[PDB]
Amino acid sequence: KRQVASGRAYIHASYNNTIVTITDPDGNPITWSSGGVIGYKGSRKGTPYAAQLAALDAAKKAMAYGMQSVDVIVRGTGAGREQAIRALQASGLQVKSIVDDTPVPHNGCRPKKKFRKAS
Amino acid sequence: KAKVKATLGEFDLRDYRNVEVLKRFLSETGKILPRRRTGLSAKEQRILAKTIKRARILGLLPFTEKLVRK
Amino acid sequence: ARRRRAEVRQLQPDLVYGDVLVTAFINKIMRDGKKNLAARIFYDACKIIQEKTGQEPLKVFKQAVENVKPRMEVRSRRVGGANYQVPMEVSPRRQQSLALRWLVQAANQRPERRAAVRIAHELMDAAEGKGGAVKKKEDVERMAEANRAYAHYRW
RNA sequence: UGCGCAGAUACCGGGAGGAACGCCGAUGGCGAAGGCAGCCACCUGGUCCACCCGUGACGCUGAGGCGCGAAAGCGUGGGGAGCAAACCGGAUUAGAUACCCGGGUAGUCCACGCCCUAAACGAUGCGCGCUAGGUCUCUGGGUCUCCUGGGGGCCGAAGCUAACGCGUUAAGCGCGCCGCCUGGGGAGUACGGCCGCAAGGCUGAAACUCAAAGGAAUUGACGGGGGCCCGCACAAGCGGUGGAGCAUGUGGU
Ligand SMILES: [Mg+2]
Ligand SMILES: [Mg+2]
Ligand SMILES: [Mg+2]
Ligand SMILES: [Mg+2]
Repeated sequence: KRQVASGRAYIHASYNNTIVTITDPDGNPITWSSGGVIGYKGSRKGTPYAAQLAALDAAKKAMAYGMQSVDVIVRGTGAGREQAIRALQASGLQVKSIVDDTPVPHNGCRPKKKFRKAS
Repeated sequence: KAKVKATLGEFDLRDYRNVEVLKRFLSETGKILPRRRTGLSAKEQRILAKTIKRARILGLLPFTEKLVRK
Repeated sequence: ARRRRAEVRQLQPDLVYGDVLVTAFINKIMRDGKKNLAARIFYDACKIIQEKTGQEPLKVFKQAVENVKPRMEVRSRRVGGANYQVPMEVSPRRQQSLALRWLVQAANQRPERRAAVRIAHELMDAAEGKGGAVKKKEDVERMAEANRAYAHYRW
């Protein structure tokens, strides 16, 4: 199993679960983690702690492949967010850059009625 | 700080090619900057939105970018 | 305490070691307002830390107390849908009280048949760091930490 | 509930397809209304200004007629990504034919043809003349501190109004024309006529019954409305009742 020196950490925040995946410089997944992938299950997978834990754990698995540095790419809003970033930063595993990249339609499909409470 | 018109000298803002100028009227997310920041008049601001949109189709200015450091 | 933030009712220093923190302790031991018997007990207890160990009572007392102060605890919290035990730090006045409360309680739970012994052993066993006081200390610290997930409300 | 080791979620590349166009974006703009929002081209309507050139009252309104008329709906034929009545499940509940969750047909989109209704709202018909100002704003023009039009807002002279409000964008003062009302329930129901493939639309009563039905403001009381305060009200504590025996009072027998 190859040694990667650097690459991407993708953080996908949501109001229900934070998930983090780590890839080589062409975006191919090395490792990944999520709230559920640590112990939490149901409504705790969102909590900034859950996010932190997942985040840290993914980084440890990548450091196994000898990963030394990353560009972070964050997507979505949710509680675990700054906390998963704060984690990667403090996991040793060096944080080269950060970048929000949340998808947004330039007015695309009709959202589900829950999401037009702003009707 | 500055309004983007306070910066420049005179320019044709019907000119959908001059990316050197037109590029300054976009945010770092490549979004068309509001009047309050462009320092433009309602009328000019209208004309520009048009020229900017024409550039985008030729490939010269962006529809979007991503926020760096968040 | 709606209006003011209440003055911490000060205590006369001890008429022996000259320490507020002692009388504090003595007060907790006191029952039906019988401060006399209360005091006898705590002193007679310092005597069973000569007869038992080479150390100075006060130092043992201080150092046991310092051992039963919690650092964290779960303060309860309602939110419209469930109940949340939220861990916050512990302000030094509360530490003071929980410890001294706990000691006496831990101590009166012990087996030996006499006031001044129960106090004494507890005091020793907890400055070693193995009190039944210290149980209901690491438990609180643990109860926080297990609820470390909800520790992001803390109001 | 569901989906996932037939490898989902998250990530990178490629492709297919439908719908809607982020920022600009506004207190904005256009339209008679309904309504109109990526960008390009063609075809086409309305409107404003300036010049003061032409016609010479050629005007206003407008029963009936005709045409337009959101959404939902109907017919034939396409299309179908996301969303979603009905429906099928998971929940919650005293129950829950609901609100919350997972799915999902019609439908939403396009062609052609129907339906013709709405809190179709400015709840304010159209036109003209007259009656202080201030302020913000869109689009013109000039001699460009500002002035003169045309639109969009707020404040308010006079006056009006039950009041609240309106107040050169009148609900003012006046003329012209249209349309409508005449206590509430029965009832936009019945009968009849007309229209529609249908659903249904337009027009639209009576018997009987009530002494009310209403509008705006007032003082209270109230709110699972807001802001700010207090009390052993809760929290932080210490000791208790609730369990036992007896005393006492009461219920009941
Ligand atoms: Mg329709
Ligand atoms: Mg159809
Ligand atoms: Mg549903
Ligand atoms: Mg009807």
